[PDB]
Amino acid sequence: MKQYLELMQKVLDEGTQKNDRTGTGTLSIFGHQMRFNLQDGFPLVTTKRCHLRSIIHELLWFLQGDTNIAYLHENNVTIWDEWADENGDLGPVYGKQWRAWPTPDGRHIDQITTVLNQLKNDPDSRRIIVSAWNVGELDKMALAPCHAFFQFYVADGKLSCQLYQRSCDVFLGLPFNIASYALLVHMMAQQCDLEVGDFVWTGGDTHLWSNHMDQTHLQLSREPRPLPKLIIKRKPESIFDYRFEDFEIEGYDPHPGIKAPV
Amino acid sequence: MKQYLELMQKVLDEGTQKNDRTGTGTLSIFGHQMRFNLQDGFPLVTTKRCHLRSIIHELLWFLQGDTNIAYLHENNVTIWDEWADENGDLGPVYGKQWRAWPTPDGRHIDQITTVLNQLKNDPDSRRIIVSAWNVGELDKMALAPCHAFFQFYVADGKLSCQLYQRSCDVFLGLPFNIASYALLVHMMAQQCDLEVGDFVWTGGDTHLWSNHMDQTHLQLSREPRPLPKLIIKRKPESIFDYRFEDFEIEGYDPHPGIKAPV
Repeated sequence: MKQYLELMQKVLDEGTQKNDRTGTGTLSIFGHQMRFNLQDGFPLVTTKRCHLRSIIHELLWFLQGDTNIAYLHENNVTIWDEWADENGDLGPVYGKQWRAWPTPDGRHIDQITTVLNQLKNDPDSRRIIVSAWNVGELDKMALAPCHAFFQFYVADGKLSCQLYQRSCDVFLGLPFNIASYALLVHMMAQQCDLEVGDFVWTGGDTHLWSNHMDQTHLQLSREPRPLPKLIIKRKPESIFDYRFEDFEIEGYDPHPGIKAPV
Repeated sequence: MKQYLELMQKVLDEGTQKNDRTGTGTLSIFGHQMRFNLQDGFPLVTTKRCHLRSIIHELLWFLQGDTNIAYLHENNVTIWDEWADENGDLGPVYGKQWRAWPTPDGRHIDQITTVLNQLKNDPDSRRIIVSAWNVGELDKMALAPCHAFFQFYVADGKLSCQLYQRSCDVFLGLPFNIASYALLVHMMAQQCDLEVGDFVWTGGDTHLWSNHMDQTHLQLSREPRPLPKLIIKRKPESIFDYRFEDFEIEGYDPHPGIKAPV
């Protein structure tokens, strides 16, 4: 997408060379923002072929409050494999915080149900927020959340959402994160009888791995294609009742995929 | 400042009517970002006279971990008076979360000393983060945190910071919030022997109250002046040992102050 390629170019243009614990190195910039009008089309990168299959499963998994990878395995989704422990556990990552954030006094907050109630009953609220950044449980997580928290907004019947992504792998991670949150907005909008508005992406430490430069220059040589259309085939009774098969994308016409190394 | 006035004009151009708790109405947009290179000058609005006085005390107060307004009263700062209960308490807002985030198992995390330790000993960390958004204690707070989450970043010996602000009163609140976090960056930079980098302001629901229109237009009719320079006149031996009198603004020649109703 134009905005996505613009960020890619920006990391090239003004990134600082850094090291990582792994000793691979990054070009990094700090702070960026992009806006995707979801009525323009579903924001799935076209300058390399991306696949929605794992994205959809991961989101459904988040929404169930699951942090064991068993479900992902049921559907051959291997994106979390290197981070899971022997039992398939990741600790209290995303889904657990979204659905059962533990209070200091032994209660649990379902932020997803909270936000639905807010979007329906108090759509003007300036505090419709989900946070995975549970400071008191970070040391229990396989990895501290990268997509750390997000805020919803309603105006003129349209639902928007802004994500703060504290750390972003531009090449591999971001196309996945963008489509994930766009899908969530569509589902939230459908459950609240709202139109889809904007997905706003905000980045903190935003980088390209030094081993993705070859791929990045290829992808930057390509002109974005028009975006596809997302179809949701059914209206489930709740945000927790979507199924993989409920989603179809139509008109997706990307440039060939670009494989990275690891 | 140029970016600040651009934002005012953006809200006039693109803002939609969005009611509120009080029924005054706002013109609102969702998602905005500004970058202030702190090397260029201290980002204190010059198109109306602003004053650091309440800003400094509030920030020293946050850094102390205090959520009772007694300190602010002792220093003739009234900005929190409408929100505090009879005992002067605001509940576990900013200061408590910054200095003593309660974990579910009885510990407290000092996010400020954590960030200090990271900036000094692990400056390339991609999670140098402070969160006020403690989902589990929102029900105890006088108000949900507005400046909810901030992240630091270090490149080439320079300290940057990005704030996420879920809700922003552009005319009254925003100049205050920008200078607040810019001050914090300068303090952290001094304590970590780093140069100041960028302050990145990111907004969620970013609005002008409808009864701020005449004020906004007055201000927009004025040409911004060169940025002032922050003079810190003493280097404390910890981030917690600043004093109100340590800070001076130099070369600040604003347009007249503009009074606006709450």
